[PDB]
Amino acid sequence: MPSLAELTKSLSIAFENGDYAACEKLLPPIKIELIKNNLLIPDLSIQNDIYLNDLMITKRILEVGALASIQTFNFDSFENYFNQLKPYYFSNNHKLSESDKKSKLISLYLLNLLSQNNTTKFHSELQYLDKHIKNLEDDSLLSYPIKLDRWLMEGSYQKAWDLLQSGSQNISEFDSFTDILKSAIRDEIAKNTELSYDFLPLSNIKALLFFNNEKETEKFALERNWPIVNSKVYFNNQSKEKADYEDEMMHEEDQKTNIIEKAMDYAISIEN
Amino acid sequence: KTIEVTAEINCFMHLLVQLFLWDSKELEQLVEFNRKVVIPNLLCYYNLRSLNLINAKLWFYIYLSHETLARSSEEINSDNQNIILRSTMMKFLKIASLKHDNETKAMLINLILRDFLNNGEVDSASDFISKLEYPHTDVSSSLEARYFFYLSKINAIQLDYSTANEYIIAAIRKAPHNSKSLGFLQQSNKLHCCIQLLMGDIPELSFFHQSNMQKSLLPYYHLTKAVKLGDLKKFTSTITKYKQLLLKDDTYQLCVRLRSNVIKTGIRIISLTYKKISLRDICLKLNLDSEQTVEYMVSRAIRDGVIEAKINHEDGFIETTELLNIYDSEDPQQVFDERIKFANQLHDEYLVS
Amino acid sequence: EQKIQETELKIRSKTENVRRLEAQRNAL
Amino acid sequence: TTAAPLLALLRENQDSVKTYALESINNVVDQLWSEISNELPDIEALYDDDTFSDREMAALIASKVYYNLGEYESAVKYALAAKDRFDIDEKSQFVETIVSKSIEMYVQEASKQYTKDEQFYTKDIIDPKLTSIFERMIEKCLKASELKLALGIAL
Amino acid sequence: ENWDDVEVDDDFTNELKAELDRYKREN
Amino acid sequence: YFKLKKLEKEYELLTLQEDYIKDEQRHLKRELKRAQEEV
Repeated sequence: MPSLAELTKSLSIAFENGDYAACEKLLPPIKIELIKNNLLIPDLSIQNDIYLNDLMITKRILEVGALASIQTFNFDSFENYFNQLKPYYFSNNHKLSESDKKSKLISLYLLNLLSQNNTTKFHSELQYLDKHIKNLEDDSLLSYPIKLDRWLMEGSYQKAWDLLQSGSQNISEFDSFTDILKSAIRDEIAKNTELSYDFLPLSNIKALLFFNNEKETEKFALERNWPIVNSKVYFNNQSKEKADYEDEMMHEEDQKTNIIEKAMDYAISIEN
Repeated sequence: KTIEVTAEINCFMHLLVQLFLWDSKELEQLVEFNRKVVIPNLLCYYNLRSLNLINAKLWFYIYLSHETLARSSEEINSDNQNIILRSTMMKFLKIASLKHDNETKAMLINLILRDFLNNGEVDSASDFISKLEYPHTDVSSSLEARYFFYLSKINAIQLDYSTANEYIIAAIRKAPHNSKSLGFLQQSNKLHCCIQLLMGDIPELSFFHQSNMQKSLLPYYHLTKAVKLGDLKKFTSTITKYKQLLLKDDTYQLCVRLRSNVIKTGIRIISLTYKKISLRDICLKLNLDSEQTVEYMVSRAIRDGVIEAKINHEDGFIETTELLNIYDSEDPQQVFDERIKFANQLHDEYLVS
Repeated sequence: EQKIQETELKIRSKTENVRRLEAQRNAL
Repeated sequence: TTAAPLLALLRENQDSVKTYALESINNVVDQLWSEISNELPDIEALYDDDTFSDREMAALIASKVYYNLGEYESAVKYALAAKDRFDIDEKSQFVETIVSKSIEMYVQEASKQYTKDEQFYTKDIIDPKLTSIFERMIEKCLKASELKLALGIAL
Repeated sequence: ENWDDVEVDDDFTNELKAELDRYKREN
Repeated sequence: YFKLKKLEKEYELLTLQEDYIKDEQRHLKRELKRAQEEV
C-alpha cells in the first residue's frame, strides 16, 4: 500500500507494522486542508464521482482513526469521527458502500459499548440493515457480537466461552480486545452472587471466576465492599438510605403526604 | 382568483386513487407529479394560516412504493434520491412551529417514525421525545391502528416485556379494513401472539383465526408446547422445520426471547418455585445442557427479579424465598395510583361533552 | 406574529366550559 | 472525541470545521438539531472561543436549535450576537416568528427599567445588540416612515 | 380454553397400567 | 397589527366569566337548603 501525495495516502506506508503514533497526529492537518474543496463530503452536489477528494479518499482518512484506534487502544480518535463516518457510508440506503471493513469496524465496537453499559444501543445498530440473515448471520464477522450478548444475558456462559476460544477468528480478527470480552463473561457472576451464595470456598473460585491467585479475588472484593474472613468468604450485600434516583421512593420525606393529598386534594377535582 | 383556488384543494386526493393498486408503473414520477401540487400554489402561495387543509395521506403514498422491490424501487437501485426525500419528509417539521401546525404536526413524525423500521436511525426517537410533547386535538377513525403498529417492534431492542402488553392493543384496534384485512391484519396477530407467550397465556387457539390465518400463527401454537412449557428439545425441532416461516418481516428476531423464556419459564416448570430443592434433582430436567453450568441458570434469574434462591456448592441445596408478606406497604400503592386517576378520567369528560 | 394568532386560539378552547357554567347556574 | 476536544481543532486556523458541513444543514437546523443533544455543551463553547471567528454563526445556530424546543428566549437572545448572518428577505417562519418575539421580549425590560433611566438599551442592563436587530426587520417596514406599523411597539 | 385443555397427551392410559404392574412385581 | 389591541376583548371575557360562577356554585348549593328548609 504505497502513497501518492497527501497525508491520507501516507498513512498506508506505516500501516504494515506498528508506527501508529505519528499517524494519529497527521489526522488534524489532512482533515483541515481538504475543507477548502466543496467536494470533500459525499453529498448530492456531485455527479457520479467515486474519484479522489470525494468518496474513496474519505474512506481511507478515518482508517487510522478506526483500525489503529482499536489496535493502539485510543477511544478519542474514534467516537465523533465514527459518528462522522456513519453518514459517509450511506445517508439512507446505498448499495455501492459495501466493503470488507464495514462488517469489521462496526462489529468490534458493538462489544466496546460496555463502557457506557447500554443494551439498547447494542441492538440499535443491528436494525439499520435491510438484510439480517444474509448480512449478520451469514457473515462470521457480524455474527460474533450477536451470539455473545444473546447468550450472556440468557445465563449460559459455557456456549459463549467456546466461541472466543475455539473460534476460527483467533488468527486474524481477534488481536486487541481480550480482557474486555473475556472478563465480561465472569463479571456478571459476582453480581448474581449477591443474593445467591452466602459463602464460597477458595477452591471453587478457580472453576467460576478463573482466579488462580487470591490477590485478584481480594482486590475485587475491596471495590465491591465484601467482608473477607478465614477459610471461606462471607457475603452480605447491605443496602443504605436514599437509593439512587426516581423520587417517591425513600427520597422525599413523609411519602404519606401525597397519599393524604390523594385522599384530600384529589377530592377537589371531584367537586369542581 | 380567490374562491377558485380554495375549491381545488380537495381535488388533490381525488384522481390519485386510480394511480394506486392496479397500475404501479413508475410511481416515483407521480411524486414528481405530486411536486406540481407541493411547491407551487401551496407553500409559496398560502400564508400558512390554515390547518385542516393538510392531511397525512398527502405524502403517505410515497413510501408505499419502496417495499415493492419490483417495479419502482425509487428511480434507481442505489436509493440516492431518498436523501432529498429524507429532507422532504422532515420539510414539514420545520413548517411546524409554535404558532403553526397545531394538528397536522401530530401526524408528521408518525409516518417519519414509521419509516424507521428497516432504514433510518431509531436512536433519534429518544431525541424526538423533546418535541414529542403536544396536546392531542382529536382521534377520528383509523388513527388508533396507525400509532404503535410498526412501533410494537421497539420492544425487540430494549428487551422489555410488561411494556409490550399495553402497546400491543394499538395493533388490534380497528385493524381490519377493506384493503388492510389481508395485508396489515396478519402482522397484527403475529406480534400479538408472541407477546401472549412472553408473560400471559393465549385465551383460545381458534379465536385468532377470525382475524389472522391460523397457518400463519401455527408455529406460535407449537411454541406454546415449547416456549410456554419451557422445553429446549421441542423448541429446536420447531424452529428448524418452521424456519421458512421465519423469513417474514422481523419474525426471526423474536426468537431471541423465545429461547430465553425456555430458561426463564423452564425454572417455573421445574420445582425451583418450591422452597427446598437440591441440585441432583435439578440435573434431571436440565441434563440436556450440563451439570456445573446449572448454577448460572438460577443465579442469572435472581438479579433480574424472576425468582430468588440460595445455592450450595456441595450438594446444591436450593432454598428459594417465598414472600407471603407482600401487598402490605407500598407494594399495592403502584396499583393504587392507577385506581385513583380512573374516577376523574371519565368524569371530566362529562364537562367536555 | 404569534401574539395575534395565539390570543385567538385561546378563545374557542374555553368557550364551551363557560357556556355550561351559565347553564348550571341557570339550572340552580 | 467528545464535545470538549472539538475546540482543539480550533487551536489552528480553520473556521469551516463545523461550518463546511452546514451547506445542507445550516438552513435545516430547525429540523436536525435533535442530533445536537450530545453537542449541547459545545454550543456555548463555540461562542466563547476567540480563535473561532464564526461564533456569530454559532450564535445563530444556538437560536435554531432551541427554536423548536419550545424556548422563545433562547431562540432570540442568542441571535442578537449574530449581526447579519442571514438574509431577512426570505420571509419564512424564522423571519416572522422573531418579529413577534423581539417585540414581546422588548416589553419585559421596557415597563420596568424605564422608570429609573430613560435609555435602558445603551448600558449593559440589556444586550445593546437588540438595537441592531431592531434595525433589521422592524425598520424594513419603516422605510416608508409609517408610524401605524410602529404604533404598538412604542406604546 | 387454554393450552392445558387442547393438550390431551393421551398418556394417562399407559401410565396407569404400568404403575399397577410394577407394584405387583415387587412382591 | 392594530387588531392585536382588540384581541384582548373576547380573551378576557371567558376568564372573568369562569371563576365568577365557579365560586358561586358552592354558595348556591349551601344557600339552597336555607330557603329549601324555610318553606
